[PDB]
Amino acid sequence: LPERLDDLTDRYDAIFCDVWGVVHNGETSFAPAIAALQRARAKGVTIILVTNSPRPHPGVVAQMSLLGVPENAYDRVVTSGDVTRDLIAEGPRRIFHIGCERELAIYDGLDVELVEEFEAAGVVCTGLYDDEVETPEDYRELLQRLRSRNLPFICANPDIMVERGPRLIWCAGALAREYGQLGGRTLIAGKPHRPIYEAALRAVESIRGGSVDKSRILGIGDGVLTDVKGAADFGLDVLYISGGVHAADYAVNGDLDMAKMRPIASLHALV
Ligand code: NA
Repeated sequence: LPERLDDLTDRYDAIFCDVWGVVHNGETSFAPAIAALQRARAKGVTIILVTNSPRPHPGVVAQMSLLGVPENAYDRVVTSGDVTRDLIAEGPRRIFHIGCERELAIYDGLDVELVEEFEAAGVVCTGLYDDEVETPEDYRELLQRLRSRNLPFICANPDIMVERGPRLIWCAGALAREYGQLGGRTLIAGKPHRPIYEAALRAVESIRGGSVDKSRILGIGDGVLTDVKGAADFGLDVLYISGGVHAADYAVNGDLDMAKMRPIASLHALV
């Protein structure tokens, strides 16, 4: 039975570690998790933080710093926003944005034009317009209109919900799930899908100076349908954080299925 991360790291050269619910909750950071990651890096383990945030990595880094995460706890951050930019560049350039103002950072440097709904040829969803007060039901009519126009829907964050301190907040994935249920086409690159894992692997291989075999990479997370499924499908061992909120595993009705959860190891919290 593993008591702490240190009981596993002799067998791995790198870690792909979840952020929300494991390192911080959007309002405070978790000192034991930070310390465990620091100790792993001190023993030569490369740490990639891999998160479904729709923001590009520099915004996630800045937010972590504001929450007290020291830069010596990780080597690099790879986000769903980072890899979603490749989908955005590939799709139609006249885009209807669904998400908040800060999430417009995902378009920086891309050859795209943000347009009104009636003008759009594609949709990019980073989140809800005001995720502190809105729910997926508020989007039913809009999603129906977009689906009837056969617009492709890029989802920049596969999570259904995320924690924000004590609250649960709806994410872009909830709107993507509703769009798919209407019969609409969705395009997704974050966990559990392969593109974010390939980006994390490119990051490790560049940092370590050569190929890193999958048997030498440990995935860590609290989402069964994101972190666990994603690592397993990419061929990585996984450490499941069993005491997490599992916010990404909540359903669009706000229910969590307690039978959700094969991880090589389980830890109540990253310590
Ligand atoms: Na998480």
